[PDB]
Amino acid sequence: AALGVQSINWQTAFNRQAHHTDKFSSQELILRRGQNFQVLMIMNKGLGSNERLEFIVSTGPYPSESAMTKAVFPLSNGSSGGWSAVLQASNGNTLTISISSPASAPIGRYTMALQIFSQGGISSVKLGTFILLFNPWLNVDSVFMGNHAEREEYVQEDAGIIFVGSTNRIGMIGWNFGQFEEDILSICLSILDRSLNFRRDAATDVASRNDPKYVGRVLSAMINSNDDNGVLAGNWSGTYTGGRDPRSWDGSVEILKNWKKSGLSPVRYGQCWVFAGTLNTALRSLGIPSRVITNFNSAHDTDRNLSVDVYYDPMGNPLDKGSDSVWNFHVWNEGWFVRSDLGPSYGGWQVLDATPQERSQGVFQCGPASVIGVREGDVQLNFDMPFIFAEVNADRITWLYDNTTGKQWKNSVNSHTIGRYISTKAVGSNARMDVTDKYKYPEGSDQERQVFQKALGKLKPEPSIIGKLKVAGMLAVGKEVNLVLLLKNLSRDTKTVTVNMTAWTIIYNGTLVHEVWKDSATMSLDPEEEAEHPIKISYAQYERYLKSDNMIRITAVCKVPDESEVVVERDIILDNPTLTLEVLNEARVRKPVNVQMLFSNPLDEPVRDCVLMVEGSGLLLGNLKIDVPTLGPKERSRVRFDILPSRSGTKQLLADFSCNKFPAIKAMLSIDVAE
Ligand SMILES: [Br-]
Ligand SMILES: [Br-]
Ligand SMILES: [Br-]
Ligand SMILES: [Br-]
Ligand SMILES: [Ca+2]
Ligand SMILES: [Cl-]
Ligand SMILES: [Cl-]
Ligand SMILES: [Cl-]
Ligand SMILES: [Cl-]
Repeated sequence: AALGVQSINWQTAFNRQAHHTDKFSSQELILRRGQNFQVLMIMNKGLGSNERLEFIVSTGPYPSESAMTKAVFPLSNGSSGGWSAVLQASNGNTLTISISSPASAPIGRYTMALQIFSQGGISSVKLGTFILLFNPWLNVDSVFMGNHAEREEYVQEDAGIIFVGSTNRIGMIGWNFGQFEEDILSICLSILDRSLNFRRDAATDVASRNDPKYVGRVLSAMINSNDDNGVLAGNWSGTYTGGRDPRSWDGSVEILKNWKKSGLSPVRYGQCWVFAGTLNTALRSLGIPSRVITNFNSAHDTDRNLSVDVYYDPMGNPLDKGSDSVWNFHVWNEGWFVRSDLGPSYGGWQVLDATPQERSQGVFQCGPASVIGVREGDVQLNFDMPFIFAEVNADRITWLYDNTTGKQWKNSVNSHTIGRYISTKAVGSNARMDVTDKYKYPEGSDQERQVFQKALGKLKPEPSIIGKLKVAGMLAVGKEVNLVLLLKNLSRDTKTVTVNMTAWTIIYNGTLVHEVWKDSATMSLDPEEEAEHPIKISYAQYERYLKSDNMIRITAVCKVPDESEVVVERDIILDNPTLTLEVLNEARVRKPVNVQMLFSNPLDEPVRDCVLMVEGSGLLLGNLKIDVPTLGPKERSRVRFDILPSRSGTKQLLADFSCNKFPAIKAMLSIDVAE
């Protein structure tokens, strides 16, 4: 009869391997754009010079030829442009065919069909479906990344490291991107079919999915619950009843899965690193090289003038009016791709921030903004440049405010404090790569103030005493907080110095929680004399209002009879008692390896409602939740559990221990898995 497709061999393993998509847990045919893939078609007969096969690929709810969301191409003897099929061999009934997509094809789920011309007739038949992703390996693809190690880190790595803490002590927390985990790739592709853009106009949305810029920006909006459409609900209040403490999460895996499982209902709760971590997973899964960026002393300039204000009262109390405008640290992402809309000079790292902080075009989205651009004050380019620039270059201005007198007065200005130690995990290790030199020119330099002037212009057309708060003891939850305020007159005389001090528990962003300590004193020092006022806060005094942030704002407003007040400020971090993970034998694939979780309660009282949360791609399947018996005071807890490796190489086991007295204690262990 007429020619017909009897069966088809997609050579999934072969092609996924060549397309660098053989890591995804999915059994589907995952492919990358602008690159060939081979299929074997077993026909019911031989092919004739009179016949003809035409392939039909299409994506989205309105496959359109003129939108690239649909293409029809001839099985040829030579390759053409865009989509194409090439007959490489015809052994009797079976046909070896090479198909290729254009480097600019929309990414997403496609369907394949065949229209056979044979013996004066015509027939069609669906062949199958496949996923087409961005090709960071393809030189002509906007997301191209030439270096092997780099591309392996920013695309193939599913174990991450995010820097947190303060400009006083940079710490890190492990993060499970797990883009290769079950259902993850799929869910992330689902995100694009749930965006405001897609509801507004599905056809145009799908057609724009061939652009990393569009896909980037959309994701920065959909990773957050905001706009009544998104994944993670932010919360910086210190009260997380109804959801989960932002600091307890360990990956993007259970977050994205819960999203789906819950019927697309907001996952609770998240804070900036949670957004960046989850966004990174979505970016990397789709094929956009991405990395997590952490900026210390990050400013949120509510009004474009590259200047944020923070206030205090004469009593040393931090005021709310601007106490969260300068986060101890804020995290975001960077996508790697060219900017055809900006020029050759602005390609490279692009800023993407899914944290609902500033409204953009009426929506809670942010980016992509050229990092090279941000470094040049070319703030008029898209997107959200003014916001991100101030986020790293804004001037910090302190103010004293008297509630009674109503008066308000400027205390000191600082343009070096904001934007410090901008960090990101290093390629191949847990080292800290500092990329400050990428966002701005060295502070205290011509280029600094030049770019800053250029920016502000494009956007907006004698003390006597020295203060210094210092830690004096191992700061830790459960231990008393010992500090010492250092003062010293510099002038030649004996001054009388009044000091108003307070201590508040806060969230890392600056949200004021509650006062846990305060005190006043007066002291007169002789010329060049150095004083030491000890500050002591007991556990009982702060444990009540200390949040998972384990942070306390310490302030000291000092004043001399006829001078200006010297504001001495310092945020501290208390460490959690240690949580340990131990492998008990050599780790090998498909071979069970016993692990131990060890914890010791330092308190005088026991800790209750203990739960152990463990996970790690390649080591475990999903998350492992374990109820831990109440642990008495000064006692130790040993919990054993077996894990079964699935992939070899260096894997990351992450753990979380939570109990009423100690929310979110993290643990991390690199495990080498033998083949
Ligand atoms: Br909203
Ligand atoms: Br909030
Ligand atoms: Br500290
Ligand atoms: Br498992
Ligand atoms: Ca949103
Ligand atoms: Cl290649
Ligand atoms: Cl999947
Ligand atoms: Cl870099
Ligand atoms: Cl690690």
